[PDB]
Amino acid sequence: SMVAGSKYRGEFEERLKAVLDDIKNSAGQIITFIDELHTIVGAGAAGNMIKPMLARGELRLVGATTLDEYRKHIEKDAALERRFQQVYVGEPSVEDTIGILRGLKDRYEVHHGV
Amino acid sequence: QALQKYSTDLTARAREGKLDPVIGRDNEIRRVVQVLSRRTKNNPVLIGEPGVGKTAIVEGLAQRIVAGDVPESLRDKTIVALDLGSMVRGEFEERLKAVLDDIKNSAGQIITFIDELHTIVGNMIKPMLARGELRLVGATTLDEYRKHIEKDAALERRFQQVYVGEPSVEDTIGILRGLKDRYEVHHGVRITDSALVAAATLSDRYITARFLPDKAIDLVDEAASRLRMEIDKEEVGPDDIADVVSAWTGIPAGRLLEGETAKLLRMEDELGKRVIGQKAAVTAVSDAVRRSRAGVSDPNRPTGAFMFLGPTGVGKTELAKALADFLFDDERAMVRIDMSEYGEKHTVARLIGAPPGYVGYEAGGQLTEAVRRRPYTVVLFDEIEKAHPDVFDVLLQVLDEGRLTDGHGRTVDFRNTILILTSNLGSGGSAEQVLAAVRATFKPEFINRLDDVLIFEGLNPEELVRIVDIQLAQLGKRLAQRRLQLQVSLPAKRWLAQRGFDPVYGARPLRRLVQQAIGDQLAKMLLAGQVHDGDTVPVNVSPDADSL
Amino acid sequence: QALQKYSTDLTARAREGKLDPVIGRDNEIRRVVQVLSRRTKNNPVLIGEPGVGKTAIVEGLAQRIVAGDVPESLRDKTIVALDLGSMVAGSKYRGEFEERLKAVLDDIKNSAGQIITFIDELHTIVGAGADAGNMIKPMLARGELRLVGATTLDEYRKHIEKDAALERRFQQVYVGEPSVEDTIGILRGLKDRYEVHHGVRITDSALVAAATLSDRYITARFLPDKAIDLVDEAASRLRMEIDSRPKEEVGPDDIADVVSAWTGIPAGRLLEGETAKLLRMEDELGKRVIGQKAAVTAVSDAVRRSRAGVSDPNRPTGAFMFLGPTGVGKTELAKALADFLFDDERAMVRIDMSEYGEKHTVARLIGAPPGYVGYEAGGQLTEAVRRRPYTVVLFDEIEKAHPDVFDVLLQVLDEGRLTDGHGRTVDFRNTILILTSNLGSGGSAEQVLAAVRATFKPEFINRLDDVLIFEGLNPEELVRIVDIQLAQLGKRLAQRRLQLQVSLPAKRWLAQRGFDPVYGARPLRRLVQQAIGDQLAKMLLAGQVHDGDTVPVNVSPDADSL
Ligand SMILES: Nc1ncnc2c1ncn2[C@@H]1O[C@H](COP(=O)(O)OP(=O)(O)OP(O)(O)=S)[C@@H](O)[C@H]1O
Ligand SMILES: Nc1ncnc2c1ncn2[C@@H]1O[C@H](COP(=O)(O)OP(=O)(O)OP(O)(O)=S)[C@@H](O)[C@H]1O
Ligand SMILES: Nc1ncnc2c1ncn2[C@@H]1O[C@H](COP(=O)(O)OP(=O)(O)O)[C@@H](O)[C@H]1O
Ligand SMILES: Nc1ncnc2c1ncn2[C@@H]1O[C@H](COP(=O)(O)OP(=O)(O)O)[C@@H](O)[C@H]1O
Repeated sequence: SMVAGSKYRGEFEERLKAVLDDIKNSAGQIITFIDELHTIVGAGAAGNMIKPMLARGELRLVGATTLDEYRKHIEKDAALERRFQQVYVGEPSVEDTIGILRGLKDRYEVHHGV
Repeated sequence: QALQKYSTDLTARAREGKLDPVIGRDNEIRRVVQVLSRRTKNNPVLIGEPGVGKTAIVEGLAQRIVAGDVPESLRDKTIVALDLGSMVRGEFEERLKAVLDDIKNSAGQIITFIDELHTIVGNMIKPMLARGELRLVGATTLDEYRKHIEKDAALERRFQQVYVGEPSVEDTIGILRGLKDRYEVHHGVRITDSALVAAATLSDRYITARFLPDKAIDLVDEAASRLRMEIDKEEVGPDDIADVVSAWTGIPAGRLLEGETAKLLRMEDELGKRVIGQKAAVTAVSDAVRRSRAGVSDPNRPTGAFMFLGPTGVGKTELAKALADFLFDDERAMVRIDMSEYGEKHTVARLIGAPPGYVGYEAGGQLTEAVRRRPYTVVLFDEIEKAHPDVFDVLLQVLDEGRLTDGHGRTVDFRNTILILTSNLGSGGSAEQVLAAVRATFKPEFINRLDDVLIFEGLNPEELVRIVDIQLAQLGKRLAQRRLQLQVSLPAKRWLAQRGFDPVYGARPLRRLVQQAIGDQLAKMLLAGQVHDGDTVPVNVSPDADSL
Repeated sequence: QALQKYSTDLTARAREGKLDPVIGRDNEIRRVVQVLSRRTKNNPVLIGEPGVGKTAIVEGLAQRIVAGDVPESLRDKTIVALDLGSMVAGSKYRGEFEERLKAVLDDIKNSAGQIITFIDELHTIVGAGADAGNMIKPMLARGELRLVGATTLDEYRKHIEKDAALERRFQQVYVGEPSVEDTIGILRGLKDRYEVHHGVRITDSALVAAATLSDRYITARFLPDKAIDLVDEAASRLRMEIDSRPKEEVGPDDIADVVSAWTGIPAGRLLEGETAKLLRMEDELGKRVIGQKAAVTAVSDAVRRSRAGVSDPNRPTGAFMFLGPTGVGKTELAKALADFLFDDERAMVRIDMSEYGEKHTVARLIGAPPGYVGYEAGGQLTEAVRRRPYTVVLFDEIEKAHPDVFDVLLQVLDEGRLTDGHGRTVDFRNTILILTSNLGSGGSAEQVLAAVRATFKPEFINRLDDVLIFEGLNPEELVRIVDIQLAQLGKRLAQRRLQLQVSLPAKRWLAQRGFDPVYGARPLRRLVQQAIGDQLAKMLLAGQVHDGDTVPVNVSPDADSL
């Protein structure tokens, strides 16, 4: 919805500048979170006007992407990886899945009345 | 002032101290220096496996440069590594144009270092490299050299190959004891000095995927790492290393030490755990194989060349499988060749190979091809007694020198294998008629070169039930998906033992008989009804069959 | 403005002196000029083996143009060196390289005819298609661009000659490699850039030594270049020695040192220390082989003559065949020589002759012709001698191979030549050939010679040197080979501190036993094993004998006991 309507030759640039400066106003409070942060590689005509802001550490920018996709869009440019810290996530096992399902089998009962 | 925005540095980062020590391997540095201080071919490439220390070598050259040991010809220089992840189209090439033009406009001491150049090699660097305004310290793998830089290059004629080999355990321990102070800022413990040598000599033996200098870092750097969870006992040791090495290799922590007396005197009823009875043969073979681990005989001979014969279906092959998986840690380490078709001279060469250009050549010889790979196998010779009298000439120089040449021209090493000449002649007489038949059918010179010629014997009905119980346990492992057991009766066991003897084949029909009745009958049971999960399923003997 | 971000300028690079003094090769420059100064289709191509001076010709032409030494219609032509790789780098679209090349072609043809072109390695001109390297075929056969080229004789007919409409517009200028005297002249001309790149001095004697040596021993490269590597490497090594490390010039000994260290050959001029060992060579070799004094002398004189500088330089260093009774020491002498010459036992290339009873089995040491099963592999012997061209070759027991295998090495002997499937020749010019036999086996010096003359043909005996007859084993010195075997067993018993105290009557009995007069000293090894090693392993595994036990032996009349 940031690039939804923007066609007057500077609109998306100034819009992203404004929202980023809004992020930088309140320091520490707001933890940004972009899902599928590989999409910001292009999306301009972002990605390059967020790097200098990230060189200040003010924004937190927790993210999430798939492993194979990380080394296709993000790991094309090395100036991005210098400010990224990968935390691998493993899939749960059978016992953990049984526990999770035991914890979740109360919402489907109120959804479907059985 | 144009590339720092996009690349790293190993010269300015050397004045800071972020580099680790450079201890050891001082010949390769001088070789690289004298190769780079040339007029032609003045750019070396380091050729070695991964994790051997190429980056260590180049950063050590940089660390020597920063203090000043090189001649003035390459003094007051600076070196930079190339970040290959920055390129990998349209970017692998445009960024390459940009960086090469940056180096051109640097015009001097910007000596580079490309890691894994076998991925970059392709020709746009040749018109700039032949002009001589940049140097290229390379690093890659030998096998990727013969593939890319020998064909895809067209520039191989201006690359020197500086060879880097993995260090030994002694200088590995040296590097380890050199890099122990920096392990007080990331982890804080009192690292012991015996831990380092233990980790080195242990990683060397069993770990195979990695190589020495870096392989000793997935060690104790792991032991000092996984001793951190106990702050939410400050001395690491050989136990705190073995506990992770065993969990790594999946082998239980029993063989952590004593690989010369344990697993050698332990050659006992643990063999009998696999083969039931035949204690005389077990002891004879164990003594013969442990005699060869002394070091008094000539090193060019098989580890054990004994044979044995008698009746079939008693455990001849089973003793072989047990010896194989005990002595070589693998059950599928046998080469069972069948000497029943080698009854002609035009079929003798089928096990050695054929010359380069005739029918069976790429298939290789039937004997040597299985030994070129995994030279730690036992080689069974089924039905040797009826082989044509020309394979004996081959196995003569086999058990005379641990050498043999296949059709390709290669030379195979036999001096650490175990030969077995299974035969079935006789089997009726107690001890003497089989010896007479041996002396009549075999060349008495060959048997003199052979080791013990021990004989097998029949099986006792009391211990025969143990094998039936082994098969019943094998089956019981399978019907656990329904959580069933078997309440087995002694008349049933003895009935199975009598109906699976057939003294012309031995214990061959057990795998079929025990399977058929029990499995299929109880499967029909579970399918129809009258049995559910957790049942006991008692089994007894009907007048003829064994009802459940 | 296009042919300046995609092109260098060789002419303007020659004015700065940033080129090399091309020496000689006048016919090639003359033909390049007279082909470059015609009316239509004036495109020359410099063909030749790799490293024979193809680019140096163009550099010399550039220097000649700068100096004003060309015909009248070649003044101030500013030859330009394109790089077609920097135009196909960034282009992932429809019609990008087409524009990038059309701009250059238009800027060439816009000026007058003084933009003489130079595309090095023009076998890369057929790519970038998808109609590429094909837009210039109109301007080629019209004398619009000159296009001086250069490519390898092998890469020519692999990439270009499949485009017979494109190779019609090129005139092939063949460039062959020079001779030794021409290389000496080139080096004399070039012995000024290295003397200033390194702070050392170089001698004409060293230059001549390099030019002469690199032609005889480095037999897989060509010779304007294989001789400058030696000079450069020797200068670099001597500089690294002279400076920064705790006769100030390179001479004719450092070049030989480089040629010896690299490619592993004792070529040189017999420095000190080797001569001592070569004088004390027969007496030393006689320590591992006892007797045969009439056959050690010939083998030793062969190597002494070879490394003394007096031998036919294009022929093997020795082709001895020695035969005689069984178990006398033929292969043992062969192995002793291989050990004394290389300090290693596996260095020799031993092939048997019991597996070659059949005619078709010769393809193992030759190879296979094109279009057959094993063809990229090659031949066993050829590959084994391509690398390590200094070993000795043992043709063990060459009597069983039937008379068709002899004809193969009939020209290995007397020339040192052998070809494989790929048609490449390998030279056995500095390897000692040795082939044993057992023909005769009982006769005198006139009965076994008849057997040789009957089993071989006159064109085969004529190739090889002295036919040595090994003499029998003299009942006296038999104790010494027993001492040899005992010392070998003792050296084997080194991982422990074990010693031995073998008695004189025990030695006498061990020598008398296992010495069958028809089988020489064959059973002695097995006899020593049976009578020592089994009992020692028993007494070492059953306790009661630990390490350091210098235990003796006795006669024990029937069988040798502890
Ligand atoms: N006539 C000559 N005068 C002086 N130096 C020469 C002469 N011919 C060759 N050289 C030198 O010998 C070496 C041979 O290099 P080049 O001939 O340039 O390689 P090349 O001929 O391009 O072969 P390739 O296959 O392209 S590497 C260079 O150092 C040349 O300077
Ligand atoms: N003069 C000798 N000096 C030392 N060892 C000798 C001598 N003659 C024979 N031997 C030993 O005899 C054994 C076999 O010698 P070989 O050279 O293999 O026999 P051979 O000369 O090849 O004869 P054949 O016909 O080929 S079996 C080795 O253990 C040698 O050490
Ligand atoms: N002589 C040495 N001195 C200090 N560290 C060494 C030495 N040899 C090896 N190492 C260590 O071993 C590791 C090997 O890693 P590296 O050389 O990057 O792998 P690669 O062989 O793929 O370049 C390095 O982290 C280095 O610290
Ligand atoms: N002593 C024994 N210990 C364990 N299993 C045995 C024994 N004797 C026979 N068997 C079983 O009986 C079968 C006999 O088959 P096999 O070993 O091929 O016979 P042979 O060795 O005579 O060729 C094997 O599957 C084996 O599991």
